[PDB]
Amino acid sequence: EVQVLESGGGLVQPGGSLRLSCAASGFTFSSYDMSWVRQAPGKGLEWVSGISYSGGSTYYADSVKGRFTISRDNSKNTLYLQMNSLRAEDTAVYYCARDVNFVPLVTFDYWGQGTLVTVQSVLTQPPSASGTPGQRVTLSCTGSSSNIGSNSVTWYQQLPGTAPKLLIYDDNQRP
Amino acid sequence: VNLTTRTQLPPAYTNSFTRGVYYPDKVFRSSVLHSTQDLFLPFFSNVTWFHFDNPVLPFNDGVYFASTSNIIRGWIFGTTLDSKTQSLLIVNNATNVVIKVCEFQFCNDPFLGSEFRVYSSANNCTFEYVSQPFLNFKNLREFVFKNIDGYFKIYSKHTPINLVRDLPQGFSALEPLVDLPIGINITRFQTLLALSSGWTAGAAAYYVGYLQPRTFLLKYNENGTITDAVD
Amino acid sequence: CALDPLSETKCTLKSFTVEKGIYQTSNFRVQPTESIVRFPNITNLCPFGEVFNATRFASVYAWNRKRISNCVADYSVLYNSASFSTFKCYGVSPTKLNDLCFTNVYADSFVIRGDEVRQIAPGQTGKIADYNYKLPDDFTGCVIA
Amino acid sequence: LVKNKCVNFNFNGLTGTGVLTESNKKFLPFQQFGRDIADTTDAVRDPQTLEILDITPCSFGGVSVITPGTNTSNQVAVLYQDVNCTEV
Ligand SMILES: *[C@@H]1O[C@H](CO)[C@@H](O)[C@H](O)[C@H]1NC(C)=O
Ligand SMILES: *[C@@H]1O[C@H](CO)[C@@H](O)[C@H](O)[C@H]1NC(C)=O
Ligand SMILES: *[C@@H]1O[C@H](CO)[C@@H](O)[C@H](O)[C@H]1NC(C)=O
Ligand SMILES: *[C@@H]1O[C@H](CO)[C@@H](O)[C@H](O)[C@H]1NC(C)=O
Ligand SMILES: *[C@@H]1O[C@H](CO)[C@@H](O)[C@H](O)[C@H]1NC(C)=O
Repeated sequence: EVQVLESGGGLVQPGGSLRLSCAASGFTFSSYDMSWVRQAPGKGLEWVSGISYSGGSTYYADSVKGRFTISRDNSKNTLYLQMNSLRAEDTAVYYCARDVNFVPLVTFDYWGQGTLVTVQSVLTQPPSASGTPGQRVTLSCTGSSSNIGSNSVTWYQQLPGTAPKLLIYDDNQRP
Repeated sequence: VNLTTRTQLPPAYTNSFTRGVYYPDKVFRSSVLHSTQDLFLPFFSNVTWFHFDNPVLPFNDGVYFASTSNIIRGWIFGTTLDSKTQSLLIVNNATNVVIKVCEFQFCNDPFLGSEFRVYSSANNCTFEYVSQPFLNFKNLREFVFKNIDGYFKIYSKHTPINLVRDLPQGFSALEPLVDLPIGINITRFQTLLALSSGWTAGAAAYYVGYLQPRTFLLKYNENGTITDAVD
Repeated sequence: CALDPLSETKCTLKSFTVEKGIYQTSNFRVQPTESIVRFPNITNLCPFGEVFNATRFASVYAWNRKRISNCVADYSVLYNSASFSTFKCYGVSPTKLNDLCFTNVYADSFVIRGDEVRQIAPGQTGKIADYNYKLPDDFTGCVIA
Repeated sequence: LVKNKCVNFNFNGLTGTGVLTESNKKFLPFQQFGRDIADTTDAVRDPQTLEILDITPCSFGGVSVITPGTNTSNQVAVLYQDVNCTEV
C-alpha cells in the first residue's frame, strides 16, 4: 500500500486562507517528490505546485504563483499547501500526487482521493475524441519544444468522479 | 620457504616483574586505589624471550609485547591468512606506522632490507591508517594488544632504558595509544624486522607475555598516572 | 499542600496544628536549565567527491564500488544538494541518515540512461536491474542520480 | 558549552545532569572521564576543545520549615539544606 490520504478542504471565502494537508504512508515519503494538482468541477486538471524530495526546491504554476506556499514536514511524513489570498477560480478538487521520478521527467502515479475546496492549458490537447469499440484511436497531445520535446510525456486516465490514474510514463512505458 | 638463515634456538623465558599494566579505560582518577577486573599480564610471569626469531604465536586473550635502531617495524596478526582471510599488518619502515586489515598475500618469509618484501601486495583492504609513528639496548617499547567487542586496542609506552637482556625493573603504565574498529577475529600473529639471501641481523630482543582475566589494584597518583599496581 | 511552606508542614505531619520546631517537608533540586550534547569537532569527513565528483564514472555493467569506512559522512549535504535530481532511500529515511551508524558504506557508481534510472530501485526488472545492476528487495541504502 | 549552569550534558556517550565548571585537574592526554572513590563521574574532558570540566551535581537537598507553634503564629521560615542562596 502506497496510499496517500488528504484532507483540509471545505467551504471558505475569497481572499481568505486554507491549509490542505495530505499524509503519505507505505513508502519513504521523504525521498519522493510530491505535488498538488487541482481539478475545477467539470474542467481539466491544473497542476497547482510541486515540492522536491528535500523540500528545498518548490515550483508553482504561474496562475497561482506568489500566493500558494507548498511545504513538507518529513518527520510526520505529511505535506501541506497553504492557500493565501484565494480567488473565485480556485474552487476545485485538490489531489497530492506522488512523483515517481525526478524533475524534469515528472511521473504522477499515486493520487489522493480528493479534497473539495470551495471558494488556459499550455498543452493544446483536443477537447474531445470519439471512439468505437474495437477501434484504434490516437488522441494526440501537443506542446512546444520545452513541454513535449525535452521532457517525458505522462498520460492519466481519470474515470468520472475518481482520482486520475497513470497510464503512460516516459513517453513509452506502462505501469 | 622462509629465510635461508633459520638456526635452531629454544624459546628462552624471562620474568616480567611488574610490566604489562595499562590504563584499563580512559577514566581519570586522582589519588585513588582502583580495583578493576580486566585482562592484564600477571605480575612476575614467564614471558617468552624471542631474540632474529619471530615464530607464529597465539593471541588467545590478547598478548603483552616488550621490545628493547628500530629493528622491529610491526606485527602480522592472522588466523588463516594465505589470501584466504583478512589480517592485521603494521609497518613502521621509518617513523611511519601503517594499519591495514587487508587480504594480504604475505609469504611466511617477510623478506626486508631500504628493502621491503614482507607481503607481495594487499587487496580487499577494509581499514587503512597513516597515523604518527608508534615506534647496549637503549629504548624499550612495551605494547598490549587486545580484542574486545571487535574493537582492537593497542596500549603502549616508550621508555628510555639501559639494559642488554631480560626486562628492567620498575613500574610504567602503558598509556592507550590507538583503538582500531577492526571488528574481525584474530588468533595468531608475527613480527616484522629490517633484517638477497645472505642477510645479516641486528641486535634486538622482544618479549611476549599473555594477558589473563586478572584483578588488579592500580594506584592512580594525584596527576592521574598509574604509579604502582598490585595484582 | 502547595501554597505555603507552612501548609506543606501541616500536610506532611497530617495535622492542622503544627508544633514548634523544624520539619523537613519536601526536597528541592535546581532543574537542568537546558541540555548540552557535546562531541569532538568533525575530524574524518568522507570524500563523496571521489565517487560523486569523479571526473570519469564507470559503465553500468562494470560499475565501480568504493568502500567507505574509518570515516564520518554527512548525508544531509548530499540530500540537501540541488545537483542531485534523484535521491531515493529504501529501507532507511534520508532525514534519519545522520542519526544511524553502519559498519561500512558502499558507493556503487555507474552511468545509465534517464529512462533507465527507475531501474535502480529494489524489485525493479528490465535490462539494467535484471542484467546489469540488481538491488535486493531487502535494500538498506539510497540511490542518487 | 555553558558553564556554571545545571545542564543535561551528553559528552560523547557519557550523559548526566550537573553543573559544569572549568578546573585545574590534569587529565592525561588520553583521558576523557574523571571519577572519584565513589565511582561517580566527577570531571569530563570537553571533546572538541581539550579542557577539563568538573560535574558538580546541581544544588539539591531537603526543604525544612522553621515554624513556631501554629497557635503561636502563622509566620514561617524556610531552610534549604546544604544549598547556596539561589532562587529565594
Ligand atoms: C620459566 O620457565 C623456565 C623453564 O622451565 C624456568 O627455568 C624459569 O625459572 C621460569 N621462570 C619463571 C618466571 O617462572
Ligand atoms: C574481503 O574482506 C572481508 C572482511 O570481512 C570479507 O568478508 C570478504 O569476504 C572479503 N572479500 C571481498 C572481496 O570483499
Ligand atoms: C605531578 O606533576 C607535578 C609537576 O607538574 C610533580 O611536581 C608532582 O610530583 C606530580 N605528582 C606527584 C607524584 O606528586
Ligand atoms: C562537487 O563540486 C561542487 C562544486 O560546486 C561542490 O559544491 C560539491 O560539494 C562537490 N561534491 C562532492 C561530493 O564533492
Ligand atoms: C576543534 O574545534 C574547536 C572549535 O573550532 C577548536 O577550538 C579546536 O582547536 C579544534 N581541535 C582540533 C581537534 O583540531
